[PDB]
Amino acid sequence: HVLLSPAELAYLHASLSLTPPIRPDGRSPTQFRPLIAETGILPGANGSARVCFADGTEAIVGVKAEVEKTTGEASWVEITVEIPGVRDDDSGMVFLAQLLGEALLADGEFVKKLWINRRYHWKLYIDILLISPPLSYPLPLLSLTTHLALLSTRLPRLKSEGDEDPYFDDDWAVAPYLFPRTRPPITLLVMAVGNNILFDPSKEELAVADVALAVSVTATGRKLRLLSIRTIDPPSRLTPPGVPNSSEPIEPIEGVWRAPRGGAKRLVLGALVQKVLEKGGVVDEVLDALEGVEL
Amino acid sequence: DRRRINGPAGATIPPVYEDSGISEVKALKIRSRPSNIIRKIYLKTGVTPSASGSAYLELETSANSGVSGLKLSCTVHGPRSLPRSSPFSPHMVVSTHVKYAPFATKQRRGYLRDPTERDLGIHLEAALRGAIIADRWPKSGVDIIISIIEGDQDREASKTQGDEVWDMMNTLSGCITVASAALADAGIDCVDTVAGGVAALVQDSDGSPEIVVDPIPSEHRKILAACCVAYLPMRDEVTNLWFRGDLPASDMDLYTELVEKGIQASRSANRVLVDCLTETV
Amino acid sequence: TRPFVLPGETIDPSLVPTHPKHPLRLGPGLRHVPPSDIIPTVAGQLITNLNKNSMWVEYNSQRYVPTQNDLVLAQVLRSTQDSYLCLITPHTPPATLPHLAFESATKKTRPQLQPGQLVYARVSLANRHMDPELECVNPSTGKADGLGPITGPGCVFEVSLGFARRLLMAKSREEGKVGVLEMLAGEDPSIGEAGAGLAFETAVGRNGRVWVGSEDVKTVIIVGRALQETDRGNLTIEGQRKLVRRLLREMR
Amino acid sequence: TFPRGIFAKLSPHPYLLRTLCPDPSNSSSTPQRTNGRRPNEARPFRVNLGSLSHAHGSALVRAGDTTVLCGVRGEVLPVERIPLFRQPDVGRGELKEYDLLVPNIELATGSAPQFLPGVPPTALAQTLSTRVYSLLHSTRLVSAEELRIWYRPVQDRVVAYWVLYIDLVFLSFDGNPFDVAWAAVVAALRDTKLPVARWDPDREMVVCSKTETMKLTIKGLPIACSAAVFLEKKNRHWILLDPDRLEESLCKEVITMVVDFSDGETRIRAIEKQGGTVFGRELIRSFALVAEDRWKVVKEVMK
Amino acid sequence: PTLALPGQLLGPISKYQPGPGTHVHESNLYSSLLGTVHVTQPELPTISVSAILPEVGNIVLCRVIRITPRQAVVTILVCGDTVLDAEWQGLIRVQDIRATEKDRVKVYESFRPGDIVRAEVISLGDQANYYLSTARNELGVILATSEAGNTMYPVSWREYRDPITGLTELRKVAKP
Amino acid sequence: TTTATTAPEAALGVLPRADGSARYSHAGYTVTASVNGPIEAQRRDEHPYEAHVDVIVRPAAGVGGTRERHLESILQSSFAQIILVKSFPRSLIQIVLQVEESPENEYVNTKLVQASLNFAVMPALFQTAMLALLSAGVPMRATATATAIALASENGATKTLIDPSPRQVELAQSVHVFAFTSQDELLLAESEGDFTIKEWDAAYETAKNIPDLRHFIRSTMEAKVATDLHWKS
Amino acid sequence: PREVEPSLSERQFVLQALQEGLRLDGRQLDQYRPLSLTFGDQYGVADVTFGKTRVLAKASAEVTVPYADRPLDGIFTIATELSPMTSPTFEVNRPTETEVLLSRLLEKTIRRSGALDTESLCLVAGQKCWSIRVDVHVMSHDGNLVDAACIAVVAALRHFRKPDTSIESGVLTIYTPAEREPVPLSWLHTPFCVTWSFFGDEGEIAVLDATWLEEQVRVGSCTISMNKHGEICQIAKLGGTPVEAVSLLQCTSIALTKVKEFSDLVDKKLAEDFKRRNP
Repeated sequence: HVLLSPAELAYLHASLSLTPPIRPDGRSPTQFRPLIAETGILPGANGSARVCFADGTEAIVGVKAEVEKTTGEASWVEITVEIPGVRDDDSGMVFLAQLLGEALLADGEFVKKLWINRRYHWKLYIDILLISPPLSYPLPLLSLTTHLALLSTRLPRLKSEGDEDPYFDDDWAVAPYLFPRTRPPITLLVMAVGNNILFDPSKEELAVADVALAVSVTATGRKLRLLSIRTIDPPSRLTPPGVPNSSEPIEPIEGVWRAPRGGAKRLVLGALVQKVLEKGGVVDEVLDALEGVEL
Repeated sequence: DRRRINGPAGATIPPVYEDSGISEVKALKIRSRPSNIIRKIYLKTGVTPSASGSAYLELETSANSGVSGLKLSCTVHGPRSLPRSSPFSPHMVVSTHVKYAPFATKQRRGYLRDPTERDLGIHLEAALRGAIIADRWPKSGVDIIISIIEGDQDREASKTQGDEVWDMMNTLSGCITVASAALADAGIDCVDTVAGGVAALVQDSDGSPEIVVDPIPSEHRKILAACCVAYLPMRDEVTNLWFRGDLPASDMDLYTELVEKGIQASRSANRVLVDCLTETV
Repeated sequence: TRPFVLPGETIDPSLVPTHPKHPLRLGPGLRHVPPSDIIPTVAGQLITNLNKNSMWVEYNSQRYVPTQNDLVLAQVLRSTQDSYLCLITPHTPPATLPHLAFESATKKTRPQLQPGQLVYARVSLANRHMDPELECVNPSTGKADGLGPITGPGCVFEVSLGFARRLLMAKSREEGKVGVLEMLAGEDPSIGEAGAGLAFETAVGRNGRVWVGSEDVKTVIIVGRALQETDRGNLTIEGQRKLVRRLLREMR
Repeated sequence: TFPRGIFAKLSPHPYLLRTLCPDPSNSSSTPQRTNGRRPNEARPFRVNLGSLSHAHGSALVRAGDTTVLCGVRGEVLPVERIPLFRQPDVGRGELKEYDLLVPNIELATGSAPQFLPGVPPTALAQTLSTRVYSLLHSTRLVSAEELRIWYRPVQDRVVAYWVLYIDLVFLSFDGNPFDVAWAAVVAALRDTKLPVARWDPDREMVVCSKTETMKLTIKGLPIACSAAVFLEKKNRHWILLDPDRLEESLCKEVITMVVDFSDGETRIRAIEKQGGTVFGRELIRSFALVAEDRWKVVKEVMK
Repeated sequence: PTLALPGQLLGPISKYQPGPGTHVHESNLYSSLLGTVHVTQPELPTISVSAILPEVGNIVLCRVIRITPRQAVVTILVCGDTVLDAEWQGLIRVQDIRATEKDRVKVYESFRPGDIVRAEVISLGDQANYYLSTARNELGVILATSEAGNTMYPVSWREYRDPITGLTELRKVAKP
Repeated sequence: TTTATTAPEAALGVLPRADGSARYSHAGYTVTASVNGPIEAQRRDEHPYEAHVDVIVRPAAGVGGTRERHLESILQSSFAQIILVKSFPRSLIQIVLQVEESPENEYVNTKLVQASLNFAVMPALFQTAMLALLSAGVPMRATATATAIALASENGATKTLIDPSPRQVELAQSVHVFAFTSQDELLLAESEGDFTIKEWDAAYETAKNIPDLRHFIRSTMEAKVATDLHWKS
Repeated sequence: PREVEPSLSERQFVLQALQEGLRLDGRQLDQYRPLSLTFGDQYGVADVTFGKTRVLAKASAEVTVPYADRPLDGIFTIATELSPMTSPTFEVNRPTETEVLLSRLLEKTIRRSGALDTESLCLVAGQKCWSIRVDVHVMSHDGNLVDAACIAVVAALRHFRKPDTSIESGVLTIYTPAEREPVPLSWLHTPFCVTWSFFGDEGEIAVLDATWLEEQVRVGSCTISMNKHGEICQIAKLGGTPVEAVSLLQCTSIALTKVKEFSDLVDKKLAEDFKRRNP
């Protein structure tokens, strides 16, 4: 997806390989980039949110809740991911669409919320638009927008009982929140180079990742609950090889890039998820920043 | 479609059972297999000589002889010239195609290809690409095609069994194992054999949950979480980790155990994989 | 009259011309086999010319098959680092026109043709294997011999290949029976409403494209309609006169 | 000349011609293909019915390297969902009017090099599907009488029809697809055991027993035999039964012959010659005997 | 005769030198293939595994599929007397056909589609093609079939002759 | 045009833009075929030795399903045996066949997606394609003519129906399609239904020795060539 | 493959001739090619020829279960897949910008014109509805397919006859032609397409029926669909060089005249065919 030169990649890998990871941004490994977001961006949508990164990418999510004829729980919710310029069937788009759905349907509590009555259920439509061209891996931003959107989602209050077809007050200000203030799941693209664990990686950083995980978490530091982990195929594997100065290389030559040839060391996987779930960690930082957005 | 003999205009209904007696349904399946023992893997190599390398994998549904469940046919196609629309790639391009057999399709007539088929491709692609040496064969591509001949549970029936995701993890574990068998058969430079292990945290009683290797959701009253792992025992590396389930961060130990047993399942599966490959040559 | 033959109907050796001095020069529509049998490949009428010990099947068809030394009105499609690709026929594989295939052409003095530029060129090379090559020079002399890019104001009109051959044969009106050009030029007397003849220059590709140019739009349209309508109509020479009489009234 | 392996890859047709023509120098040599199989020798069938657990019927048919897995899954089609439906008197018939048989062939990607994902798609899958479909109906293999689902209160009505989705997947393709594919279809249909279904007026839907099953009354046993002509072009021509993938690439002319011998008299249910003119009336008349022999041997496999 | 699995340990890099079918990892040498181990034992002993790609300098046999006045595009079939399970396109540029008078030689006079050429790989090429040179006595057309479809024989280095039709044809004969 | 007329009716150059074309109608079936002379083959089918022949069949109504894909293969294989494909190594030959009319089966409601082989239409398609190829002047080894025989059985006798309507085909005990080359060789032999080899051979005779399609092809082609070579004199 | 282009000599001349008010066909700028409309022996077959442009169109009705866009509604569809017969440039199963617009303009014309009584089509609600499919076959493409196709489509649909049907005791009986005489498809008003083309660099030259060669030279076009009574069913000047609104109003004003004679022809031609059916 992303394109970089081997010599450019070799510098990035070496810099992040140092004991204190010297990220190209100068950012701390625990530190996210600045976040700009909006809620209720689209009127007439039960929940909507916009998010734009310092990277320039932006995404908009809108939530439509429609009463449908069915404590009861079924995967009524459907997620759509509109990426500009894709064939509507690409690997990345469908993988993301399933991944975000996996997070919400992971506990199944979320399905329960959308249960108007035993006879009728709220079929929830989540439409995710990547406003910007896919300059970098959208997953982090899309997840944060979905988190913000669901938080902003309000559900029509039910004047009618359940056995009769449901009837709802019409005031959006009367309608109570979905996920009223468990939280909607956040998901962090976590990356590893050597023993260093990196969060919110830039496309340049992610291009040299030895390991990349999409970790979905929620809260009820905060009382975190792990929901899913998926291994993002390190884009580093698809990069060109480095050419040493004047066949199988016997030695890891300094400054010569070489795609990570194996899998993730077993311990690193524990380290990547351990650091995600540590109390007061990145998840708390993300939720603190996210929950500070007006709703 | 133009390319297939369309069935009847009306939407056909899958058979719905009479369900005459509730009593007849009686007891719920209980896992007799020890918590640390995988299903009996049947693995064969060279099943499609036309391909550069191939393998076939089949599992007993509930460790019962003759009761076959998952069935996977894999045909690695050997490094071959890349299409000329994208005629160059510095690294060998691993391409994974996974398709449920029409017999195994969720719908006998389907408007849309299962998202599940695309998803399994990405997981398997990530798992195998880690285990395959791309540097060896620049300017070339290798295509791993998995045909999911049969699922461990009928697709339309799986909808009733809590969640298809658990079945998908079982399917992915098989895909990793069979694909590795095919890759070894095809003589594709691989860092290590990769086998697909899967493990689950389950709670079939009011007592504390157990960690169970190679689960099937029907055998358990509640799967709290599960993990699928493409693992390289000679490297002690994981090329594709997949986990799902609500686990409190306080239960980080359980997750760690869940992954470890999932890796243990991968080692167990790899045992069959090496045995099949050893006897193949 | 000439015998009509369907494909595969082996020519009887009695009909076959035999000349000890010259090997039989088979033309279009005939195929030789080692057994020394001559088999027609297309439906048509067998033609024999004992003066040349030559024999071929006469037939009419649209899609032109490039043949060496033919004169064709190719249209440039693109320019490569050294040659201009030209499409002799609309879906035929593009021919190659070397950049220096024009009279007095050099890397400095080469004519700068453009995509879609019409060019009248000879088929330099043609094989069943390789794509055809074009030329505007006569390589033995370097002169254009009337070939080269078509610069004048005009238009191109498609015609059947058989009709194109009728125009290109020297005795076009007497043998080819195509008097339309003479009638419109005023060379055929007693046409009526002659108007002293129109003024135009026409170049006829073996590929069935005939470029006709004139400063007068009406002239180009009229001659274009005349050639196309006499071709599609298979009109007799008197039918041609009736045609141009009708056209020249519409031209008014 | 070249090492035999190299000679097989480049100039395959001369290489086969050499095997198919016993060399003049050796009396001992006999006509034989690159497979070692004789021109008049077909590949041995292997049939493993019940291969797919979910399918109402199934067969895994192996013919040399070619490997077809056929799965027959029956689904119920309510008459209220059938345009053109009429209560039978007890048109093209129910099978064709309602499309109760839905065969589809999957030349599974990678089953052979020509079906690689990057290679352009070919119509072979469609042609086989219709070849099976028409042969499936013309042979009258399955009777709509079996697929009807009745109410019969205690005013009889047909409430739905069983729809047989006869899906085939070529796990391995080594040429001669139709013979294997048709054998799998027949083998699977013979194995098909649909659940006994009935109309539930209280639920107003068709319901099926969890244990009782009714087997299809497949009538006859049409067995497909195929061959291809290899030409030295004295225009010597060799008839190759069960053409291997490689042999199909070299033999432009192919013949397919579907015969049924359950009456003890060969009955030709279908013929499909194409691609050449070697197969005149004489060879086709001769081939009917070859197909009958193929029927006899296959009959012993599809017990 | 020792069978090795993918990822099986072969030994430390200090004892062996990685050969085909092997890969290094943390100063240790492993087998990347399922196959038998072999040690060259020539510096350190090279170790390899045997269960293929064209390479510069290799002699390949290929089939001509299309010819252009500039280059003839061939399909590579055999590399070093080894048939290739998958095929690669190669280009024989007009410069690369003949050892001398490279300006005078023409593709049409050298090879035509369908015949089999034995060529030497000159370079891994841009895009999808290799670049092969037949400009050597041992290189050129091996099997040729006339326009009439008969299998020809090399009458002289310049041309092939037909045994049935008798006609000659100009092609780049391989001298042996 | 209609089924009752014994005489085949054909035209050539029906479609002007096409390289060659022909509109042929017989026994109630009308098909219009356009042939494009060797042209640029899409790299997919650029065979190194011979021209690729690409037959395309379009039904009168509905989208071309699997049925047509079979007809295209049937005609593609046969015509590739007729055309001198060796003469245009890398070129392509388009043969688009458009079924303009077939006898409407009054006893069945319209079904467009039907996937069964329709032997009924094979002869009309083959003849029109043959005429179009002759019109296009594509070099060929020989002409070819196709005929359809339906072996209906009535009472105790078997009845041969020549060029039957599709209604007759479905009522027929068996149906046969023979395509004989001008050399009297057999080119296609597609057949279906239960029949003994004796019955097939009997039908082979009926289709081969009989409207004289060989004459019809020659006569119509003679008229076309005589018309456009009238100038020759 | 990509469409073949005229030589810049042809492009310049055609533009030059139009500036003179002359066309290579000898027709005026506001004149159509000779229109020939032929009806096939089978009901619903119509064969329109605009000079060298021929468009065969066949209507068909099959009772089908209603789902998706018309779950209980009864649905009329148009299929106009172009084929190499149209031109080698076109490829099977490969829609093109020409085909997509052609289909889009036809379906909008027939549907938005309200010509068909969709309520009449549904035999049963949510179970069985008549589906009226009209297949358009462009036998020869010499420009103005959108116009030739529209006449063929409406001619076919007006010529087409449904199988008769009857509801008895709630039982839907659909009668084959042998059982009952097919009933003509009800048809309120007939829309007709007119496709102007604009050539001047400012779009100041408007041509009524473009030859294929002209269509390659034109800088814009504007399809207009109208009833005989002047109701415009659609207008589609989908971009291209802009044209002064006065010109478009002139184009529509002229188009109504051409539509009236098209309507008269189809009515006359249907009457002529009707007498062949019932002398």
